[PDB]
Amino acid sequence: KKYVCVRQYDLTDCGAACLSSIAQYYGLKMSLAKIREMTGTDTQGTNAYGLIHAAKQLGFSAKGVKASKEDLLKDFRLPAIANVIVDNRLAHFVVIYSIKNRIITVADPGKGIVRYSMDDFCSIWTGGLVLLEPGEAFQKGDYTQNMMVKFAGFLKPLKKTVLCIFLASLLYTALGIAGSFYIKFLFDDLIKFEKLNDLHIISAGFAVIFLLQIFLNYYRSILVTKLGMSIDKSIMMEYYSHVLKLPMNFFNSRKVGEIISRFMDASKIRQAISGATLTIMIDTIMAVIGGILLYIQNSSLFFISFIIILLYGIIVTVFNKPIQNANRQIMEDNAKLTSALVESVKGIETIKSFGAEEQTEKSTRDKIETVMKSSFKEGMLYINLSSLTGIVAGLGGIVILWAGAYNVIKGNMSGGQLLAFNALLAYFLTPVKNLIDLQPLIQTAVVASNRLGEILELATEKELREDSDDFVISLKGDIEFRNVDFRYGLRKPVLKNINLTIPKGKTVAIVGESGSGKTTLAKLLMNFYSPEKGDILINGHSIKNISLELIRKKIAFVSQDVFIFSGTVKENLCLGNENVDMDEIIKAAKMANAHDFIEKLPLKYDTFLNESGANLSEGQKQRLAIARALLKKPDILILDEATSNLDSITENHIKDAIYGLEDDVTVIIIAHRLSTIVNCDKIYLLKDGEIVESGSHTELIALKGCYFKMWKQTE
Amino acid sequence: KKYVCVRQYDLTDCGAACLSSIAQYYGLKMSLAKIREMTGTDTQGTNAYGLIHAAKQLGFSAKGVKASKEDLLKDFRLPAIANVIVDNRLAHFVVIYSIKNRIITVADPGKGIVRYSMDDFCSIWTGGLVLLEPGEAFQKGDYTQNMMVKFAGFLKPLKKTVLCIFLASLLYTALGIAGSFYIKFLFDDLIKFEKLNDLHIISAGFAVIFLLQIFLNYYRSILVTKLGMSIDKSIMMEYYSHVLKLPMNFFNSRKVGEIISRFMDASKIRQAISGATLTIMIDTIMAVIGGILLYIQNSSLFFISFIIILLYGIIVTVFNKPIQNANRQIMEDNAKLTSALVESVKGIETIKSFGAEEQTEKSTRDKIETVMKSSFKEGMLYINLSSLTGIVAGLGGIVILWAGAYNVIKGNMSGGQLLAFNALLAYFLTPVKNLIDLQPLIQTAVVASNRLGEILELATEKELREDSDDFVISLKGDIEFRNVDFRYGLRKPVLKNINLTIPKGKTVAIVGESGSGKTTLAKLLMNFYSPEKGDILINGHSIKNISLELIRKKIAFVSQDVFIFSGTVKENLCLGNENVDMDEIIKAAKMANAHDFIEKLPLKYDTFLNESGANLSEGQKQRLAIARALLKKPDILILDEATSNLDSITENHIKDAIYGLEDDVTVIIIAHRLSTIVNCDKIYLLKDGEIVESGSHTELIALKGCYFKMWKQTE
Amino acid sequence: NIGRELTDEELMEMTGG
Amino acid sequence: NIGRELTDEELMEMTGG
Ligand SMILES: Nc1ncnc2c1ncn2[C@@H]1O[C@H](COP(=O)(O)OP(=O)(O)OP(=O)(O)O)[C@@H](O)[C@H]1O
Ligand SMILES: Nc1ncnc2c1ncn2[C@@H]1O[C@H](COP(=O)(O)OP(=O)(O)OP(=O)(O)O)[C@@H](O)[C@H]1O
Ligand SMILES: [Mg+2]
Ligand SMILES: [Mg+2]
Repeated sequence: KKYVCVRQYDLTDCGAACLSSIAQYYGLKMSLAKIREMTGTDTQGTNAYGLIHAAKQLGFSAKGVKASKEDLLKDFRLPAIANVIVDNRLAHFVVIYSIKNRIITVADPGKGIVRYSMDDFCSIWTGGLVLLEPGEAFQKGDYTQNMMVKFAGFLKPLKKTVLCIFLASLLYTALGIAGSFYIKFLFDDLIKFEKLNDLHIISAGFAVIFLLQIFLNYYRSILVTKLGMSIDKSIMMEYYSHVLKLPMNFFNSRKVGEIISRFMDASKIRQAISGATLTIMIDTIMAVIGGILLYIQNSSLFFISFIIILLYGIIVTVFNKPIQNANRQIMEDNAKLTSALVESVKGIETIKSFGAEEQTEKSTRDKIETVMKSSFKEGMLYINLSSLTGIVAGLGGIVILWAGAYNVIKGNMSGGQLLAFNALLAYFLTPVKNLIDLQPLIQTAVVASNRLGEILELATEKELREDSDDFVISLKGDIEFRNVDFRYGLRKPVLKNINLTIPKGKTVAIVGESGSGKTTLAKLLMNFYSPEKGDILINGHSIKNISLELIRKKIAFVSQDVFIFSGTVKENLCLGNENVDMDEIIKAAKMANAHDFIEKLPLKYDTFLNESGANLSEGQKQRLAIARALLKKPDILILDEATSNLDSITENHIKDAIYGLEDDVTVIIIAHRLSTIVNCDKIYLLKDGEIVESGSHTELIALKGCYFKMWKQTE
Repeated sequence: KKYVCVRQYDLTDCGAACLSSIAQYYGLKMSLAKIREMTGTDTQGTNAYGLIHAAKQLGFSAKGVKASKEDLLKDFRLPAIANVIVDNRLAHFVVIYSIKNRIITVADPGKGIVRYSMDDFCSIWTGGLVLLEPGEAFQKGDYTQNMMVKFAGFLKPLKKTVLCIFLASLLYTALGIAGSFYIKFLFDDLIKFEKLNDLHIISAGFAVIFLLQIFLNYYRSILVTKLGMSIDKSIMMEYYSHVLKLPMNFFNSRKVGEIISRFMDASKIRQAISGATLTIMIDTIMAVIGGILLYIQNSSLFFISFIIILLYGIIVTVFNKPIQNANRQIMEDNAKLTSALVESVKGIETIKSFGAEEQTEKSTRDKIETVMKSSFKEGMLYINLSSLTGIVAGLGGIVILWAGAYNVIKGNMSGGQLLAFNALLAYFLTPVKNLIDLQPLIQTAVVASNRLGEILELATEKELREDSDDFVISLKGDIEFRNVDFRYGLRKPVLKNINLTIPKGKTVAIVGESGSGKTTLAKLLMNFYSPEKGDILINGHSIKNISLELIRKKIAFVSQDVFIFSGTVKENLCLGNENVDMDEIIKAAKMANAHDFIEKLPLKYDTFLNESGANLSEGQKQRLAIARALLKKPDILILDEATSNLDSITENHIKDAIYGLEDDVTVIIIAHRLSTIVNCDKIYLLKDGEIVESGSHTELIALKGCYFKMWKQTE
Repeated sequence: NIGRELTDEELMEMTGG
Repeated sequence: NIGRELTDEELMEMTGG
């Protein structure tokens, strides 16, 4: 039956598109983001295990088969997912749809459906297959609708303005159509009857008509621009406000570029909606009016003008696609050249050391040759389109004049009628040209709209959790992990089953090495992720029930890689909390040892902060972050080592801060050196996903365990 | 005398542009590239020490004075160069010209000339002054030239295509003139006298005339496109070929982006040097011909057309500048929005931890507001221009008809001549419109041409030296450094004049740590940078007077960081040397021990590297580089061992290989650890640019010097 | 469905994208 | 000639953009 293949919206989603296409091949449509998150795509790529996982949960009875050299037997159920290494650069996934008569058909997500033979295809793909089959517990359902239906919801409140564009738009042409008739009047009332005074009057009349038309054009355009600005701003702002309320896995899956490009995508939809909702409503009416009027003027040459438009439309449609393919090829080759230029400039040290300037010059010349060949090939395509448009545009005018003259000789129409007709043909040709030219806009706009709406429909962070807020006013209690297990993604679970206990208001240290998720536990306690197995108990109550906002406002966390935002210290230090007095700020600065590098600043009141400023030092950034954490005044704080800038002297001030806080608060320090943890009440050592033992320095040393070996390694 | 200000080409070029503006103020116009050289501008910015040193070198008596707050003393000569902290992020350099009635004039290279009052200027600028005076060594001269004259030399050999284009374009306009008279012929004879047999023949004749016109347009367009591609390719290849041969200081000074952008700038001037010259050659003459045709057709109506063109030119030249002023502001504000948005996506961990998403949402909204305000402000001026042009067009169109009707009724011309003139107005209006519209293209293209050509006029790296290669063709000999002091530019010297000797065919190691040199001395030996005081002596001859090509082809170099180029190992190994047999390559792979890595690869040597050897490990890359060094079979070898991935597994292999050279070739090793240098014959330690001691390991240990402490710290 | 079975380790090592 | 004399190192600190 019908073949289906879903394109790429981003560049890392090769694996997800194949599964979506296979689902749609069996009547299952799902938003690409909702399958993307389920299969757990990472930044680097997609592991086949994730595909099998999402398949067996979705309903498909998948199997991971080591595809042999011979895969021609008619035994397994087609279609199936295959993995390839495209031109030996990076891995990629395609799907095999039909196998018969020494022909393979693959629905490449990159391109359309493409056909290969035995040898050329068999050379490229290195085994591997994923069998999919819609067995039991499968249902054909579609969770995705039309995104534009949602987006018109932004247009609806701004209704009154639209009609003001529409109401003016009629009164525009209603004058313009009159303005065309002047050429007829002159050749009827003035040339033959030499009515001088009437000529003077009609001149001023048509002049004031034209100035009225221009004024109305101005009034229309101002409203169009204002409406476009309003729609565009609303779309961007709604999207950006929604993005912030998602769990962290969304942000870890994608990069920063694929979140920013959504803003240009939204800007595209402004033009799409404005152009469509204006043209479809006004230009078709103008075309109808023009057609009726010219049918009144003359029937036959109306059919001439109709065939002119038909040929123009056919010419545009036949050339729409090859231009797009040529443009895509040019855009690929240009980047493939830019890569070589950048590499050569970077490695000119080696190039000059070995004296191989000709070797790079010839290769760059060959690649420039390819770029120029592609550019000229596409330029010839524009040349052909322009010539084929010009033939119609000119021959149509010539035959229009010829038919008009022939009808004049027969005695059916007058010369003034001919000239008015020829002048008014603009009002029936141009609107149709605009209607035809707008088809690519809708074609790209629907894809852009789907791409942006997939993110919007995705579940927000708040909605997932279940809340019980009024029962627990106070965070205070013992921290415990009960049989908690965790994995970042399809990756092997970094954190295993652990059992840990933390009493009230005690100093706790966490020591780990070689990246065993030492900071992972801090984020899990911050409830950025959810443990699928196990739970976190505070005051004998599981974290999942406590309100998320109170937690996030009453947990203190300092990033191992501190981040500061551009602006002024006064507001940047109190990020998150408004209505803050200077007294507690300065006391926090005193206790966090922050005031002593404020005098050297230009103005204490307004110290303008720059991103990646040369003045700023990482020690000062971490001190600022610690100041914010103490300003949050919680009972639960998490901190990481300075690792630089005289850690020994900062140790004294940190110990003054924690000891001088004078409350029964809980603090968790994560570090890789044992020097400061000697006085810690309780220390936890983490190795390869397991807490080896719980205790303090004295008995860990007496235990004759591995901690003894690390301590001797230190000294 | 008028005030002239030089505009900045690059972002980090504020220091040199001001000096160039001063030079032109004193009538010494010289290329900005040669200023940027002697000023020693780096990627970060410009040191005032460089400005003063350069000014003294030219002849300007320069005095650096801290500008006092009170600056109303007319005791020093003007103008003067001073810094301004326009924003906390970026310092800047500007020129103050004169003070009149407590109003200062400042030529900002970024934005033309701006005037300030005492209240707002003193606030922005920080105390700085550089008094520049012609000290009887200055001379009024001119070194700069007309660059487009040079670039036309590429167009001159393409005489055939240009002449064919000119002839075809002339025939195009001639056919247009012939075909325009259809209305006059129709309304004079054909309609009045009713000659159907004549009507059909005339219609067919004008149809074939128009078809020939379109074919000529197609033929002209193909040649124009081909000529444009040819000139573009020639310019880009010549530019790249010249750039590849410069001393490294140019590449250390600038970024890679500032070298790449010139490629786009080349296609920026292809369109000027083709279209502008074609329009000047063709449309001016064609407009002249149309002028005589209309003049003999009618005089007063020609005067009407002239006033229409005059009004059009006035409006365009009035609105040319403010639209650019709005466009540049929009670009700046859009970039400011994008940077502050990327800063928001990156710091997700903080923004979600502190519960401050409202704070960032409000700021982003107030910034998008500014973006839309700027865009709307530009839109108003654009629509003003659009409506004002239409008013002129329409009023001219109606007035032409009015005047023609007056003329025909009074009995000066006939009916047909009026419509013939309306048809023929295209060939006199469109060329002149193209002439007027072309001005901004030339205005920006001249700056682009200067920016591209200032690089080309610079002297390449080959001819700086003077060599006597025929006398000595052999690298072999003793290396000597005597009183050699080299500096990167105008910063603190990295080396100091030293006495060093390297014997023939002997094993020498150079150890450098704690930020000391270990590569600067190597590149100095490589003749990358010209030593300023002292010389480097080989076999009783200074290296400076030997063919540079042989020296670089007889010294093998392994950098601290390695670079691998996109391709295959087979061609990557023999980079810069063809006519190479596989036998010696396999031998080198024996001594380089790369063979252990080739078996597991799918192809032995035809294996394509994905992207600069991304799949490889750095230790493997270093081994591959070693092989490249060995393939040269150079007299002198320079190695830098891997930091930590040697693992004492390839270290023994490297020792075996260097022992198995089995020839008296000079060997240099640089490392940051003393483990293996025990076998080395002589070892030299460079401390803060000083060779304090020189000798072998045993004597240095016996000396109980700093090397002894380093050895004990190592072991 | 008679092809040779593939272990999960290769599935993890199969990094497509 | 009016103003405070600047040392060479302070001139070296003088940086532009
Ligand atoms: N995007 C990611 N960011 C961080 N860790 C990741 C990511 N994706 C997977 N991981 C894995 O999560 C585990 C824990 O990462 P975490 O950030 O806790 O490191 P860590 O224990 O603090 O290590 P280090 O001290 O070396 O930074 C690691 O095994 C790491 O490979
Ligand atoms: N053109 C240049 N070449 C080398 N160093 C430069 C140059 N311009 C500025 N520098 C600076 O000079 C300093 C010393 O450079 P040097 O060549 O001695 O490096 P190094 O101490 O050997 O370091 P590494 O071992 O990492 O190569 C560095 O701080 C570097 O940034
Ligand atoms: Mg970490
Ligand atoms: Mg070095």
